[PDB]
Amino acid sequence: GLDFPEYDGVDRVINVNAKNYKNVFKKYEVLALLYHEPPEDDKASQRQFEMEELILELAAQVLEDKGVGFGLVDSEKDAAVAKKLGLTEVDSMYVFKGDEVIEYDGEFSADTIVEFLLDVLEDPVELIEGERELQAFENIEDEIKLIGYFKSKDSEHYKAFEDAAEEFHPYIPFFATFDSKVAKKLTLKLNEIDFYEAFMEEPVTIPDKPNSEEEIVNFVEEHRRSTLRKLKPESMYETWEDDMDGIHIVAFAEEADPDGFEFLETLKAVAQDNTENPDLSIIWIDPDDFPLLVPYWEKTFDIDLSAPQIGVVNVTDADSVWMEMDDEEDLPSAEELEDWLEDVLEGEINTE
Ligand SMILES: [Ca+2]
Ligand SMILES: [Ca+2]
Ligand SMILES: [Ca+2]
Ligand SMILES: [Ca+2]
Ligand SMILES: [Ca+2]
Ligand SMILES: [Ca+2]
Ligand SMILES: [Ca+2]
Ligand SMILES: [Ca+2]
Ligand SMILES: [Ca+2]
Ligand SMILES: [Ca+2]
Ligand SMILES: [Ca+2]
Ligand SMILES: [Ca+2]
Ligand SMILES: [Ca+2]
Ligand SMILES: [Ca+2]
Repeated sequence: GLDFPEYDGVDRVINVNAKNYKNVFKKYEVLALLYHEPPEDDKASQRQFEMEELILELAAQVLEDKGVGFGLVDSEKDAAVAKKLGLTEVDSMYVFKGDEVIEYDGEFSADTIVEFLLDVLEDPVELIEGERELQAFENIEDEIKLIGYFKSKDSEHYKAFEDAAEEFHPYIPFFATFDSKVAKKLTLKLNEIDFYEAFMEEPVTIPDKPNSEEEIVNFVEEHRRSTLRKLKPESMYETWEDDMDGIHIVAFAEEADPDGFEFLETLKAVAQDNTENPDLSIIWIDPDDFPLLVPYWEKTFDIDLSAPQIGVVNVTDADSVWMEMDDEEDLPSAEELEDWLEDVLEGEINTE
C-alpha cells in the first residue's frame, strides 16, 4: 500500500564552514548551497525559517542516494567562505556540478527543486541517431533547442559544442548527431549547428561554421528570449526577470483544455507573424503547472483562469490590463490579439 516521501526528521543539511567546505565539495557530484541571512530574533521569524528548512531537508533526503548534497551558508558566520565561493545574493540557492555554478531561479518547493537537481545531474548533450528519434526531436518545441552535426565525440568542434552546452545547463537543451542521414534530413552540413527558437519549426543556422565555444555562446545569449516562451517552475524567476523594462505580456492557457490549446495555437501564430519583431515577448503560463498560484493570480488580476487570458503587466507601476473575452464567443484571432496588444502598448483608456 504505497505512500509518498515525507521528511523523516533526520537533518541532512550540512552546516558549512571554513574547515569542512573543501571536503563537502569533494564528497558530492552535485552540491546545493543555501546562502541565507540569519532569521530575525522574533519567534515568528524563527518559525518561518524552520518551516522553510523542510523544503531542502526533504530534497536532501530524496536525493541522498543520487550523490547530491545540501549545505547551509550563513551570510555572517560563514562570510569568509561565501566570499571565496562567489555567493553574493542573499537568500538564494547555488548549485555546483564539477566546474559549473548555477544560481537557482526556480520555484522554492521540494518537488521543483528535486526536478531541477535531477536535470542538473543529466549529461548536457543528448545524441540523436536514426529517423525515429529525429521525428521525436521535431515534435519537441516548448523550448529553445540547438542541434549540431559532427564527425564524432572526439571532434574538436563537438567538444566546443559540449563546452557551450555545459554553460547553459540545464536550461537550454543541446543535441548532437554523428549520423549523416539525420544530418541530411535536417539539412546540416558537417560542424553546422541549427538553433530552434521555442515554438518555431524553422531553425536559424549559427553563422561562420565551424563554431567555437565563443561563437555558440554569443549566439545563444543574443537569441535567448523567444518571441513566445513557456513559464516553467524550475526557471520561473529567471524567465520573469530578464526583461528590460518591467513590462510583460502574459498569456494564461491550459494546454490540456480545448479552449486553452486553441489559444496556444493562436499565440504561436502571433509569434510566427512576428519573426522580425525582436521586441515582442509573450510569456505563456499554464495554470495547471502552478495550481498554488491560481487563486492569487485570479484575485490580483481579476480574471477567471478557467478560461484563456492575455494581459499586460507593468511591474513598476504595479498594475495590469487584461483583454476582455466573451464566453459566448470564439476566442480572438491572432490578428485581433496583435491589434489589442498594440493598442495597450501604445497607450489608452479613459471612461465615463
Ligand atoms: Ca556555518
Ligand atoms: Ca553559471
Ligand atoms: Ca509543486
Ligand atoms: Ca538520444
Ligand atoms: Ca541547413
Ligand atoms: Ca567560426
Ligand atoms: Ca518587457
Ligand atoms: Ca474550456
Ligand atoms: Ca522570434
Ligand atoms: Ca473559474
Ligand atoms: Ca473557444
Ligand atoms: Ca497584424
Ligand atoms: Ca489589424
Ligand atoms: Ca490600433
